[PDB]
Amino acid sequence: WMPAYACQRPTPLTHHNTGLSEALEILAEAAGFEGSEGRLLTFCRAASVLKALPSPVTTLSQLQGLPHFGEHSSRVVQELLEHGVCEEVERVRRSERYQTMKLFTQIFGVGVKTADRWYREGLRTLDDLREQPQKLTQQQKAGLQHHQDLSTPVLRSDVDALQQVVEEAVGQALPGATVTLTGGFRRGKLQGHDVDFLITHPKEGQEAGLLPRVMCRLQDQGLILYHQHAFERSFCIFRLPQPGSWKAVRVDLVVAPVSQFPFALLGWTGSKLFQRELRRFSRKEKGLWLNSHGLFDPEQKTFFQAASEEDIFRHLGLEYLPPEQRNA
DNA sequence: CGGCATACG
DNA sequence: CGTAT
DNA sequence: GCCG
Ligand SMILES: [Mg+2]
Ligand code: NA
Ligand code: NA
Repeated sequence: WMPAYACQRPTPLTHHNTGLSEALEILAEAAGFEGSEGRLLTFCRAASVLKALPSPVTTLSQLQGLPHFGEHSSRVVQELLEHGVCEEVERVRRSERYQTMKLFTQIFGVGVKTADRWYREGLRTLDDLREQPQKLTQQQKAGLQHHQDLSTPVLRSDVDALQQVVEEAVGQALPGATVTLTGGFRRGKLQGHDVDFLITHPKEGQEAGLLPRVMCRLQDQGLILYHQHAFERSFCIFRLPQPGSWKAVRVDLVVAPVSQFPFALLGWTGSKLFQRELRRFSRKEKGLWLNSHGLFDPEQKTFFQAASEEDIFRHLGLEYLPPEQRNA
């Protein structure tokens, strides 16, 4: 009744088990902070199963036969159903380790490994990091400077304004080039913490060298507060107008040749768990190797040509899911 | 028990 | 090491 | 942590 892979089932953005899924996702996050990628995956998958259910779980027996619910995830749900709270989840929430690792890893430029090292050095607050700035990368300095703005959600109205300024720069850099909104906003989210755009051109090869030309033009317009600088992905901080002022916003720009555009669109539309599950399914169930550039048959040694996302789902034997149902 | 997605900067 | 879905 |  419930398939084992997230790419085999629709997952809407809003659902009927929000509290249960949130709790499991705390444990997934905490597992990641400790480097337990396997446990993170299981808790992520179990949470996603609940998002895909058609009604609320009210009794423990409703978990029977659901994939990725074993002793541990079932106990979490059982405690939430019985008491409205799971002691393990609450212990994680208030732990100094969890709170500090969450604070540090949310900094642009800081991953689990860096945050863990700082935690082991005794560091706990953003101001702790500010007081020792020689130990920071330029990327981390920017993440810390802009951390407050970057913690504030971006609205869809903001996204539309950003897309227009990106299109202007892209049109000068390469007439005919197109800009597509991807990521969480393409899946229907009304807010987000970053904006994702995918850029291509209908004439194969014309997109070569495009991203530097786009970045130089955005920078000349005074819109780039931070970027790394040939390349095809740019992780930027943009200056976004606001009433009488402005705010910093994370924007990612990606270029792909049109032959690869369906694969890049699929990959950059997510969710992250949906894409991991889709690539796992492709390799393990179909023997095909999927990434954001293409889909490879290692037996024939050939790449599948796709003209659409629909093509890719068909080539994997999966029912098509629109972006709004990929919220795994 | 092995496996857990797969890239680019 | 960081970044992304 | 869970699946096959
Ligand atoms: Mg995003
Ligand atoms: Na980070
Ligand atoms: Na992004």
